[PDB]
Amino acid sequence: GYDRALSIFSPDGHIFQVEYALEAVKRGTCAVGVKGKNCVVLGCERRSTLKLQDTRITPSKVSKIDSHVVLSFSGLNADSRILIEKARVEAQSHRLTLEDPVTVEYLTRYVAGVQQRYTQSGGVRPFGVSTLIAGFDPRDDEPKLYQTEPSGIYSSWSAQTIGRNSKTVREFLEKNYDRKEPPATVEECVKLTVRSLLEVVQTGAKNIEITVVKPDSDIVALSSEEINQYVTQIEQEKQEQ
Amino acid sequence: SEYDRGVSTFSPEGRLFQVEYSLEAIKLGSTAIGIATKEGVVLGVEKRATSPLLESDSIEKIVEIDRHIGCAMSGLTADARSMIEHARTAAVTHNLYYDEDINVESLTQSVCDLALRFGEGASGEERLMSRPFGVALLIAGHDADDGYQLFHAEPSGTFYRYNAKAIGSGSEGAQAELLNEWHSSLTLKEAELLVLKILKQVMEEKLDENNAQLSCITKQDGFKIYDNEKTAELIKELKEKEAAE
Amino acid sequence: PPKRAALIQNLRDSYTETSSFAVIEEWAAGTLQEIEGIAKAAAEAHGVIRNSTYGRAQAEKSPEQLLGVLQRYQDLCHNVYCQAETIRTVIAIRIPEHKEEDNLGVAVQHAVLKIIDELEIKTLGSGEKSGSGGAPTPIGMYALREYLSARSTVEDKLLGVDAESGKTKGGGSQSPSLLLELRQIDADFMLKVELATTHLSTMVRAVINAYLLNWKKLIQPRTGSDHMVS
Amino acid sequence: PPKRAALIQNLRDSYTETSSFAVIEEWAAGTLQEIEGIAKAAAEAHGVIRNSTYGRAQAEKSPEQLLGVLQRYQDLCHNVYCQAETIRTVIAIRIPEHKEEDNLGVAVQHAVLKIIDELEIKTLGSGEKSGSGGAPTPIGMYALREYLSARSTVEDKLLGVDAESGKTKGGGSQSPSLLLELRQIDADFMLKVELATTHLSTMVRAVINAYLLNWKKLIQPRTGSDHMVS
Amino acid sequence: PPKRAALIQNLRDSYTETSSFAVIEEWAAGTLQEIEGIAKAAAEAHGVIRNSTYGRAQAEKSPEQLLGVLQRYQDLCHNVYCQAETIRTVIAIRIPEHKEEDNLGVAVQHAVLKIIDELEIKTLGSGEKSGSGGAPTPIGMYALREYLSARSTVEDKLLGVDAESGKTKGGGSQSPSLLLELRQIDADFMLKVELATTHLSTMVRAVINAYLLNWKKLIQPRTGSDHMVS
Amino acid sequence: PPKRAALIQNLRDSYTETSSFAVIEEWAAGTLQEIEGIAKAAAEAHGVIRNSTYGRAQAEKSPEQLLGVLQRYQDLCHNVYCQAETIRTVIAIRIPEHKEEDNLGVAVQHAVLKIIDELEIKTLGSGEKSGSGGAPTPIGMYALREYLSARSTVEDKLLGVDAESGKTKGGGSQSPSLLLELRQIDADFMLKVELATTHLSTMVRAVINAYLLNWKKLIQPRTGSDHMVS
Amino acid sequence: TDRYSFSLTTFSPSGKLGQIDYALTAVKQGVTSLGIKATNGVVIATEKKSSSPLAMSETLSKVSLLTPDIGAVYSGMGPDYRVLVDKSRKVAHTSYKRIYGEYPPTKLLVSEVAKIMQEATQSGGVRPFGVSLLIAGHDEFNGFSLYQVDPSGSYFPWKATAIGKGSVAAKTFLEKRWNDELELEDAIHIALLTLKESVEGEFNGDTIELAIIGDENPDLLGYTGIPTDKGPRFRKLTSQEINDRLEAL
Amino acid sequence: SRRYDSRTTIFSPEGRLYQVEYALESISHAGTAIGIMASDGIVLAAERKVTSTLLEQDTSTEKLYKLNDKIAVAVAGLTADAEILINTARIHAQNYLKTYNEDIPVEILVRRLSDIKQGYTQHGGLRPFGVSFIYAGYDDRYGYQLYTSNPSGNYTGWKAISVGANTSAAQTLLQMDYKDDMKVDDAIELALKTLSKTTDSSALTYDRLEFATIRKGANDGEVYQKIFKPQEIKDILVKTGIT
Repeated sequence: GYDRALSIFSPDGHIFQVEYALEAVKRGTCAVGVKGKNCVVLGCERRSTLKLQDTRITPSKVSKIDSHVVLSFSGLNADSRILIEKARVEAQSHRLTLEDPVTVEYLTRYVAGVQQRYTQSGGVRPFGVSTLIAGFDPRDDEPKLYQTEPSGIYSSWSAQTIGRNSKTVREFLEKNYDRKEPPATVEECVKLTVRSLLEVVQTGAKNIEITVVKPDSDIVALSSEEINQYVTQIEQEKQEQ
Repeated sequence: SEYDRGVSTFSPEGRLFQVEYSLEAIKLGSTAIGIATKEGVVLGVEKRATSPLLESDSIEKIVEIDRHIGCAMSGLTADARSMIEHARTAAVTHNLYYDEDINVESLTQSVCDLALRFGEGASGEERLMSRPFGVALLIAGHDADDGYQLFHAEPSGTFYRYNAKAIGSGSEGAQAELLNEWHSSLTLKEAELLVLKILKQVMEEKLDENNAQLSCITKQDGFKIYDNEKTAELIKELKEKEAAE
Repeated sequence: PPKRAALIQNLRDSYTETSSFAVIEEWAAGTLQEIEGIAKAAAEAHGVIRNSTYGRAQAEKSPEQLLGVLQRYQDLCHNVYCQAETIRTVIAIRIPEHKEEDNLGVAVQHAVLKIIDELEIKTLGSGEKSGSGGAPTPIGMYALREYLSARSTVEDKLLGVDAESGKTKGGGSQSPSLLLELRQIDADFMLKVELATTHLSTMVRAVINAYLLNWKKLIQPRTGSDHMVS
Repeated sequence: PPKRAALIQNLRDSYTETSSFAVIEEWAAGTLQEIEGIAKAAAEAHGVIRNSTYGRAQAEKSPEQLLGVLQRYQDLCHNVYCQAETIRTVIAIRIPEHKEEDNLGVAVQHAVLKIIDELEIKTLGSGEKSGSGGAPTPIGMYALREYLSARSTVEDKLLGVDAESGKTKGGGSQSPSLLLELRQIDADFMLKVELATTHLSTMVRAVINAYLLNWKKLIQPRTGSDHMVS
Repeated sequence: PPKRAALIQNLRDSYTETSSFAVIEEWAAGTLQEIEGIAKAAAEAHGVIRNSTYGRAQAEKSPEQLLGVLQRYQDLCHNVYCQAETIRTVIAIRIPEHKEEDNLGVAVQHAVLKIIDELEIKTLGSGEKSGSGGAPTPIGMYALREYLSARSTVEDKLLGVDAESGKTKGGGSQSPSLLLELRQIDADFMLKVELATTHLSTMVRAVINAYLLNWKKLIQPRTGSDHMVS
Repeated sequence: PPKRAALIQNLRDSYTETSSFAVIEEWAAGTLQEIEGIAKAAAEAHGVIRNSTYGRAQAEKSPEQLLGVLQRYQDLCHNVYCQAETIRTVIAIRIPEHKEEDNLGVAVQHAVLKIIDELEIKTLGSGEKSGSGGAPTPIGMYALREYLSARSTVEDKLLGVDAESGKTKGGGSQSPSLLLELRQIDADFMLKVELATTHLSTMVRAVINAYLLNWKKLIQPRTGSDHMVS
Repeated sequence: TDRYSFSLTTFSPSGKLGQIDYALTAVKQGVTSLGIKATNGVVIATEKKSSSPLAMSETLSKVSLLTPDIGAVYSGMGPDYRVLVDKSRKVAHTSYKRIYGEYPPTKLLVSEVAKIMQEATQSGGVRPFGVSLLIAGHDEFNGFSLYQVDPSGSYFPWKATAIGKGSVAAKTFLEKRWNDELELEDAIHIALLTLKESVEGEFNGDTIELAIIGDENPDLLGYTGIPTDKGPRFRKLTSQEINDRLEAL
Repeated sequence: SRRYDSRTTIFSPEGRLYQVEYALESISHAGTAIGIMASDGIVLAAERKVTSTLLEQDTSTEKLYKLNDKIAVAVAGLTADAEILINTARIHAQNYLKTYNEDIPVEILVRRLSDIKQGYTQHGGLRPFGVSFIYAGYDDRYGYQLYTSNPSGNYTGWKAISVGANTSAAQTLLQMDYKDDMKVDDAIELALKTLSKTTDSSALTYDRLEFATIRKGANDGEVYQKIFKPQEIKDILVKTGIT
């Protein structure tokens, strides 16, 4: 077989080791990014299955990279922590050498840069992470949303999802998200993000994290009640028809 | 069966299969087409997106190297970003040292002297990177010495100059057609409808100005990447001539 | 190649996954209870022969009750072997282009195909001309044929040969053992149906599990996805 | 070597890809329906024998309807085996120079050739002298021959046979089981045609798929392309 | 797939680990003592025949004591073979999705399954048609059948009687060795039961150990645990 | 699992190392001298037949001296095969949890087990239905059976029919060679006991050495010792 | 054989590094050696075996001085021990004496040595040491000590124990005749009667190499004038001192 | 045959890292250790695995260690692999103190360590740490905290956790009786009231234990960290359910 190393091409021009890394992203929990036209909203799910543990300092899956940029992932947990750190430092080094704080693409590019660097030489293993980077460039108002894969490629999207059962959530989004006219309200843009996870969450808002980011370094996480205030209003019109 | 696992292993008949497979990686990319005319050079590509939520321009399949040189790639994207980057630095540096523009082929040259850096072991010097790049390039440019030139870069390390060429999944049928169309006295507008026509042909999906990107370069304005409205009507204006004959 | 695409399409539309899944449901309920039925049908039929005394009278007729079981069995094997060929036809036509890579699914296909053929071999039975593995398989689905052929040979040594003139006779064999053997041939072929069906239960239950788990890979051996190349 | 080039050329012009593709189309429509036809032809023929009572009368004549099926079957096997040899001839003559490299296509050729031979083995059937795998293959295409030979041996035991002064009889037979066996030999060889054809459907449907997918590599095992050397 | 999940569930609920463990307990006590019993039952029966003189009288009847052993044996094999199929059914339905990784447990399953089949082969015995390994297996569970068939052939040569003149004399074929052979056929088939049972003890004791050790892996071939990914 | 631990415990207490070591001691002294005894017992018995002239008289009785040897031999094989099954039972129940590591001892177990089975095959002998290796094994432990069957067939040819020992109405064949063959059948089966026992000596001596060396590993296949982890 | 026992970097499915255990086998083979902790001393001993009497065994030590308060012995691959020793006597200066103006306590040397033992492991391209040592010494704040060090890098403290071929039982003997009180002379005794059964050769003064940690020897310095510099506690008994204690059993 | 478990640098077709999983498997071979959170303290309880009649154990330790003057950890797994970490874990802890002139926060220290363990999982020529850790400590940021980390490099915060042998059992029992506020002397209770049930030995003997706790209050405006002595144990052990 030819799937044994990163430095070998299969007869048909593939490199399976990198491909298999992706098969791990599917293992992790689901993440979903949805942008409006004055905001961007990220959503996740909580692996609430085996708990008798703490609560205070529980990861939110979503992390801030700079005052104006947040990042979310899916896949090998431990692997993810390093990318988040490396991107945080770079974000500060950019300000140190150019005054100006980073752009959402420059960050995405730097990250994917790393992910690709770990598929070059052998005696190295590709990060088993896939990530969604959202935010707003400095003194700019156009919402941005990018995604990166373990292979090293990055891309922008109007809305996108990764992780287990991302095929489903994606179908949904596709027939709902209007390219010509994005959610014009942070409230509805949330509503749309919530209702999408509400097809893989397995009931309860106790399994859903939502973070909202607007222009001017204005970011803010969501609470358990607020989140349920939507599970509520969407469980209405659900049987309402 | 046994000699295709080492990038530094000759098969009994003097062949380097890993390099060959490398190329086979490109066929998987979507088609890219280049046609040269005494008026300028044209570059067109099939975008091919998995979803309607992707942002098109997100897929940079055609890019600028410098004001007088552009190009379209096919194959592994991560591997492309690295060449595009080297190429751009190559151009700019030369500018700095000479206060002039790098000859298209001399640029193409440096791009190949880069792929030429594969191989791990240690028999003397040192060139860190295990295998061949999985991608090819269509470099369209122009310089005062040899005018509008069009090149094909292969991970093998060599390159040829073309009058018109196509790479990617469709380079099979596309290259045939181009063999029976191209002629030295083609106008720029003529080549545009030709690149546009051959894609539609050996492409697949209904050819819309979303899954097809088109660009060109000229002495006058350098590298410009045709906006959507232009390409859009260039498609209508195209698909029309098909009615009569 | 627009026509070549057609042929392959019609093929897979004739035998969809629904066709083979139906076969599994049948085996889940109907077909399994039937085997368990034929199991005790020949179980009590074997108990009867054990509590009987054989005389010349039983060599002058073939026990209709036994012919009822070996027949009811041959019938079941017939059905299974056909329902199997259905599942096999569903897979065989979905074996992808022969490659030297991406055969993770193909392996699953070949694996299940093998277990199915092992099932078809049991039902089809041994026969009388053999496969290097011998005849460790209980009794074929040609039990009826082999049975009558076995008993027939003994009914001739027993009921006899009598040529005439009225002054001398021939025989209606003496060996006391030859008479008991006619009794055993009825007892054994009834035991062979118990076992053959006990094992056939196991086999069927196995194939059901094996199918219900790998079915996704059986239909979709390869999942195209070129996200790297572009 | 301009003449040696000629011979090889004429060879491949006599058996082009069109020749073998035609064979696949035939199997797609005509040949498959025919097998499905012979399937039920012997299916109802087996139902008839199940609802009949055999007497000395049926041992004095060979059931022509059965001979009609076993014959119609032998005919189909004949054709297939020849249409297969056509496809094989198309490939065998396109096996490239023996090398130790670039055998990705060659592998495909050998692979398909193997599945085809597995098909030819089924149709050709078992026989009566045997390959290490035994005779797990239903019934050969010499069913007619084996059938008459099986029934014939039993028709000599039921009927008897004579010569003259003393008594016409001569050979010939109680055993109630020997009479039922004449009934089974007619029933079995009808079942053997059901199965043999059911499996033969599957096999044919498989080879069709296998061919339609790898055909490009079958004709062009190696694709010369020296872009590096110059 | 909520229904497909159901089928697989009901399957494993019908044959739990408790079902197979019960089988092992039975073999631990009951079934083993029984084999050791049948061991000496035919041991002393072999000693008797060794101290006897055979005459024409013993060719006119089948020794009921021996038929008592070969029968009591055939009964035990029957049971074991069924109790084994139980253990096999418990595993076969718990063989996971076919993968190319994480088969450490699967290996254990296949391993034990093999030792079990090796057991079933011994009990099922040799037969009269066979497997490439021959018949190195003592005597099948069809001893009764083979025995009567062996003795029967000799009771015809030895036996064929009539009366003449005042004092009495007799008229079967002569060979003094043919008479001793009737004596050996009774002695051998009694020895074959000693051995067959001695080895059958060993085999059973082995399977018990083999099961009691790997049972955890037999039920839980794979232990899901994604602690890294999240 | 406190009960599951019990079962496995009682098993290994029933068959300890002492049980198998006793078997080796017996083979060291008693059993070996006995084989060397049976060796010359048939050696001189073969010399006698070489210096004798056979007539019709020797076809009317079976040489009791020879039956004394083939019997004394069958007795020895019986014992050995049982004493072996003892040693095997001692190991089989001590085969550890199936792992993919630490099988250095397990290998030794399987190795010795194989040599033992090779021994059991010799003693059990060839038989009359055969294992792919044929019958290169001298003579089974069923010599008595095969012998009487061989001589018996010839005592019928030489020995006439209607009638009774003498000059008679009842003759036989004149073939001078058929008479010498009756002489050879007595000579050969005596030679087959010489060889069978010569080789059987070697085999036994081997197993003794093989056991006395690896016995530690046979009982303790794995030696737990976690000094690193803590 | 596994397919996991030929790589220091490899975990078997259960979780056992391999090459280590086989290394630990070369040790469970070496010549028998023991160590007993007293209340006012500690004794470490190991046997000697001659290739031939044509060789001078009195030019190859087996009980070594690391610090004038610590000595050590071994069982396993001869050659390793010889250098593992000189690397220990150095990592004893460069890592402590040269930073604190004094020699190191028992515990820390044993750990500075297990540290060098550790390296051999974590890293493909080298093999671990085929030796296991018993290190015995004493330092002011800890009283006397006894420690074992294996290729695995781990190390533990005993009261008494043995390593080598004849250890299963020797380690059984000791277990029986040990109690918190034994004065050093007792230990020196209990040792010989255990170094007794563990031999097939002889029992003279040469084929036995034993040393012990005890009281200070104000003679074994070489100078006198400085009050605190009192003397070395490590004493390797001479061929004579021995066989005398052998007569009185 | 052919398997994807030959090293750490290799993903199986399904994105599994076997080599790492096997290391995670080496833990179930270690002595049980427990950690229980409390409204006023944290308890660390372990059960020495290794054993023999002549094995010094009243002086030296094997499972409980002080990293910081306010942080403690329970070990489980490869002895040597444990020290290598423990030491660096101590150096890092002191650099924070030396730079910020403040004591290092618990999560930061646990994260730094998990981040090293992570790394030995991604680079060739390296073998992951066959260790697991139960961190118990206190900082002014989040009061008392209980954390756990495995060889894969992930960490997490429990209210009561167990690692080692029979984790299923130990874990289960706790999940049952743990009262969310439970005072300290009830946790030290529950410590044995769990370790007991999941042992083997005819009897749970003191010389086979290791306890330590972290308490603080208004009194010493700071934290007192105690590592029980063989004595206190043999005693508090009787006060419960041992003769």
